[PDB]
Amino acid sequence: SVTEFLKPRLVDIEQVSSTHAKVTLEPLERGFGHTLGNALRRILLSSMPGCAVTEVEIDGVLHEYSTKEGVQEDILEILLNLKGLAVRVQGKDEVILTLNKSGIGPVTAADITHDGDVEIVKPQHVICHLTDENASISMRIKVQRGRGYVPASTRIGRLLVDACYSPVERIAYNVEAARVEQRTDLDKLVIEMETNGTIDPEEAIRRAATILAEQLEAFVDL
Amino acid sequence: VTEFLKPRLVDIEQVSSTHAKVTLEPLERGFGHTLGNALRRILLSSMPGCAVTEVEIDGVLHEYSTKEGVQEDILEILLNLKGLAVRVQGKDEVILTLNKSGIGPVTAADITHDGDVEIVKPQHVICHLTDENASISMRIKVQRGRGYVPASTRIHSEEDERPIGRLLVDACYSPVERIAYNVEAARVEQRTDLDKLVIEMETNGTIDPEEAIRRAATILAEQLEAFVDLR
Amino acid sequence: TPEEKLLRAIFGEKASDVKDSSLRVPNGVSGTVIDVQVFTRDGVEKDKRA
Amino acid sequence: REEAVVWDILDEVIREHPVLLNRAPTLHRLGIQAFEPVLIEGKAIQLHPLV
Amino acid sequence: KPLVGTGMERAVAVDSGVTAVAKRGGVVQYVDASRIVIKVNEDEMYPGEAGIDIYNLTKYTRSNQNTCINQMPCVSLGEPVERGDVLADGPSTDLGELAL
Amino acid sequence: EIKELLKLGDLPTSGQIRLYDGRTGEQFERPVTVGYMYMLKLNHLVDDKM
Amino acid sequence: ARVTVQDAVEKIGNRFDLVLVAARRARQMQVGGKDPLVPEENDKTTVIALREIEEGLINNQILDVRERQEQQEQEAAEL
Amino acid sequence: QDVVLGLYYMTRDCVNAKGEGMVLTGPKEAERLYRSGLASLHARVKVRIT
RNA sequence: GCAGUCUGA
DNA sequence: CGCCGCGTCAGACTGCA
DNA sequence: AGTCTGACGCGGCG
Repeated sequence: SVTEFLKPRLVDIEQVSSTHAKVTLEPLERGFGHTLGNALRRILLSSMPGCAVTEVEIDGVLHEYSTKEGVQEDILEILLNLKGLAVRVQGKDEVILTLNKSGIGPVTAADITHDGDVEIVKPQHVICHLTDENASISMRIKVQRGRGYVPASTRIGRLLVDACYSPVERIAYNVEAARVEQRTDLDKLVIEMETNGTIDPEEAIRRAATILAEQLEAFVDL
Repeated sequence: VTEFLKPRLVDIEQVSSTHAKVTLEPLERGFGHTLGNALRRILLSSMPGCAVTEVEIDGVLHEYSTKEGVQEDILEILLNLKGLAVRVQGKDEVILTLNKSGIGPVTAADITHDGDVEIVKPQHVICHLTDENASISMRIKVQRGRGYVPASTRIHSEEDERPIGRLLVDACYSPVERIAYNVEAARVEQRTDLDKLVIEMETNGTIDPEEAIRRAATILAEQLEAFVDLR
Repeated sequence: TPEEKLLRAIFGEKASDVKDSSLRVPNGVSGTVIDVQVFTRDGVEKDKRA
Repeated sequence: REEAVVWDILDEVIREHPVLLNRAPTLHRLGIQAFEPVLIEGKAIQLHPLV
Repeated sequence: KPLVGTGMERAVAVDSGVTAVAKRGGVVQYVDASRIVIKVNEDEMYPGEAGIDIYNLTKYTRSNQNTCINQMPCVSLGEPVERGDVLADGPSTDLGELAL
Repeated sequence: EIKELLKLGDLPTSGQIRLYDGRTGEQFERPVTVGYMYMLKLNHLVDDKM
Repeated sequence: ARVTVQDAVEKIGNRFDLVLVAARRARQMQVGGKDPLVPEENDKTTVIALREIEEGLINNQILDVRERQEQQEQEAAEL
Repeated sequence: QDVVLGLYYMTRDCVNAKGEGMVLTGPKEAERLYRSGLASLHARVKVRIT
């Protein structure tokens, strides 16, 4: 027939980690490797929903460069540690977490004041280091639900953070040559995916394909 | 936030018989180019269409020949028949017949009329007869397919025998010749982040622009099932 | 040879007197025969196609 | 006849079997190098860009 | 043809013998993939002459390099031709100009 | 004269247009020289070489 | 699968010795009735031999010891 | 001659490139920012590298 | 098998 | 003054005993 | 052996 297309027969998932996988689909029609790979890549990168830190207000800091005593990082690095804070919120679109910690040593994410609906995916995520044994850091962290990546340069004494809403942190793919019964023009799509922990990789691939296939539902022939 | 606006096939503008502009609207920010390039690749590579795959001229034994009274070689007649833009309803194969005599051009309007076979460009010159006693008579087997299948690969179908005199034509089945697209900012009742995709198709006339978008989106949405389940 | 002497006596036919020296298309080339020119020596019987 | 099982045989026959590739003039030692064959469908030997 | 050429194409094509150039002006009386019959003008035919030039075109013969040399009629029926006008393009000539 | 002829045909006189990747659908970062070159096919066919 | 023998070369400290040891073991596997010491992973006997070399399982000394032992035990099977 | 030009183009920097000055959590965020189109391949940036 | 010619890298 | 050397691989076509 | 010859290189080396 002229409407029957090769559909992926071999789907090999290799979980290199809890948050990193390689999904090999084979075989695709010639040139479908790049179609599916690039559509999924674009959706995983810039259109996938999720929730991440957008703003933070530290008690004694007025702008991104004013340093704070007792902490071994400049504020430019506390914000860089907060940007990578993988967080889930179930029932809201905006939460204001609070991190109060004084004394000596690392301030991990486990020291954030608990709210029942906000999970922290990696409670061993270090945010700053207190050094003086009377150093106290008290900050308010605005977790906000969105989609994609929204740099702080666009959203312009609160401090802005680039809001990496998307759970995906690296999506790559390459299309190598598969073969079926002496046809070598077929394709084989190797997707290499790493999420931040809020979503296992194959679940992110599934949610991206669901997003695309739900966009297309106004044209499909059932 | 988790909700996405879904594009509808808002407008189709048939600029010409072979050229059209289909508008998908509204699209969320970012899905403009995603759908644009996905549909562009799917259309431009996997559309089904009819093409001439076999010619049988009565006095001719091979392509590297001439018919007395026909201005073209048989090879140029075959290269002209390769571009016959035809659409067939309800068949995957049909054997058209051409009979013409007398001085003048032999065009696709001179093909014997079948009801379920629509020749979309009757002015397509197939050959020229330059003698009042010359006459050409051929059988033209058009076939439905997908993509480009050259004749040197279709010699693989070694059924009982192919006669001597059955000239094989390379088959380029896809009807789409050009696909452009543009993502322009068009708005809804009250929103500014919505985009509008305008897919600008140029076909040989043997496919309907809406049907091509529906077929492309169906190919895509049935190829995404292996990703939606991911077993 | 002896083993082949037993073989063609088993399946019941020995080889003919003539050898296959026919013209064949070279490997890889595949075309259409567009012309055949037959030249026979003067005094040789012309076959039917000549 | 090149039956379809011959190609499945061949994909095993050249599995770990290196072939030498040589381009004349072999001005120096690296003019002959052994690679593993990836069966391609063309008629042109494909040669890694770095060599 | 070349979209960008140097103008020496019409000389290279005509001066070799691949093309069939008209020996006398006239009107194409008949044209077939293997033949062109030109009816010579009234002021060009010698006295005591039929006045008709027949150019039999070479079709699909073997080159020295086993390529194909093939002459296609360039002129069409009833068309008037001048002396020295290309009547039949050779191999690698497009409408009279060399096209490789 | 080349640029005047380009400007006659509504093309950019710099000779380079912006192009998009066919596979990923996105624009090449720099303008790319596009134009019509007269290409030849030499008699060094790989059928004769293999 | 084998793409570089650099690991198998430190075990047998010469490259022209790796070839001979690996070829002796690969012939033991290919025409002898011998079985690999590593899991045969759809490899050739040359690559299986190198994968045995690189895991310390085979060198010329081990091959000679094993051949000596099998020679003596087959000489023992004489009644 | 093509890899050196690719890596030369990648590694260079421009002074007002898109996404200059921002602070990145690592190379993965840089690749995400590039493919998303939110930063230039030459944006002089501060990336935490291990 | 050889000689001549041409060509390619 | 006579003798010894003067890159490699390859494809094609003739004519020759 | 008569050529209605060819020669028409070069650079070391012994």
